[PDB]
Amino acid sequence: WVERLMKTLRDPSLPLLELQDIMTSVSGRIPPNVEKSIKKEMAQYASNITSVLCQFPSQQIANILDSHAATLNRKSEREVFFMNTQSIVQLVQRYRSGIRGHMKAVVMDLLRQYLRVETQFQNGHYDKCVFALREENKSDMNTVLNYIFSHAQVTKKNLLVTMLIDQLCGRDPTLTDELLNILTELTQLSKTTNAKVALRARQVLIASHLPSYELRHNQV
Amino acid sequence: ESIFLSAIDMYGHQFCIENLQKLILSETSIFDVLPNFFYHSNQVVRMAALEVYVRRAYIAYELNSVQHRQLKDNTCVVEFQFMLPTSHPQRMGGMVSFRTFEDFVRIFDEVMGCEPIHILNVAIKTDCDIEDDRLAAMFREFTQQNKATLVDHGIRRLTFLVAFPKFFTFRARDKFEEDRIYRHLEPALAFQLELNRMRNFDLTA
Repeated sequence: WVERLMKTLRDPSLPLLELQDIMTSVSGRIPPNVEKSIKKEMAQYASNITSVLCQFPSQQIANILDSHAATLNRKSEREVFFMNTQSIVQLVQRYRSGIRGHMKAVVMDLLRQYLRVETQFQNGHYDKCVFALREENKSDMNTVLNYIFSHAQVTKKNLLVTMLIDQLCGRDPTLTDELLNILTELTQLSKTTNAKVALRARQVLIASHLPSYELRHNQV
Repeated sequence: ESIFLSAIDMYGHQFCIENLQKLILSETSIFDVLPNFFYHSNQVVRMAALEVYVRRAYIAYELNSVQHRQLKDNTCVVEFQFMLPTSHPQRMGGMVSFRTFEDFVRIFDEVMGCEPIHILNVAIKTDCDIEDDRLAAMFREFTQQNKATLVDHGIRRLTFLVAFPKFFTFRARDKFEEDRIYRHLEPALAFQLELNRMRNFDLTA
């Protein structure tokens, strides 16, 4: 599942299919101007699949949609346009940073789901965490049970997290100001059961500051 | 060479892209270096070359689509779709590289699978002895026999780029496969010579 997610997210034709699915389900209620612009942009991107100097034109679709919005046509041209284009807005928002940025952001979201669980089992014993969750979630005991149930299988979660980190910050020695925060929080899991996910994370924090052999080879 | 070989380890680091953009959008000639990127070690730089050179050459053309294809060999081809805004009122083309002679003639009909609007260009690694007659005869021997450029879909001109670069343009459609006038000229930069101005003359190069 992880390898297929990785290869799918790296395949440039994925947001093309998402675009086709959102647009084919909405044939009307869209101005022909933005629809034709989107069609031309996606046709170009489709004609330039698997080629250098090619990226998904999320910004151009955002540009034409925001331009038609800036015109702001009133009386059923405003509301219909602003409502029946939200799917394409979400599509460009997901791929605002390209297929590679979306790929990294998905794994970041999975790691954020991990932290969402495990950050409640630090800073206290088991009973302290459970009591604090009951006090925080008085109106529903299902949330606390979900927390405990997720924490039960933390070893399998750790294995999947290691597999995720292997593909997020591997052969790409660079880290942005978002991955670094997730990795920082993940390394502060002092509880020994999560040590596996902390240790590997520290490797990334030290691994992406090394030469790639290209600088030395080329210069020398 | 550094820009071309450094982007091949992993492309999409947001600095090799701008470097290729600088190479395409710069006024300085880089055609004395580009044809030598056959592989040099890597076999991916082929595409990186084939997409830059054309981009560098086709400056008067509105280029709307570039695509990278590969045959089940060590033969990568790049296809282009472009047009002229206000001249001769849609064109297409493609470029491929080969090694020393034979991969060109061997899979010629396959690499062709990208009004005669198609423009086909080819580069071959013969890095020795600038000799117009020998290379011209070598290429003409094949063009005089293989007429796929006319009967497949219709290809206006076939450009033979010898790797400093020597360009031999041929038209195996109606006329004898030879061009002494546009020899050593890039066919997309043939406009940047003011040579079509000699309309009332029979020219001798």
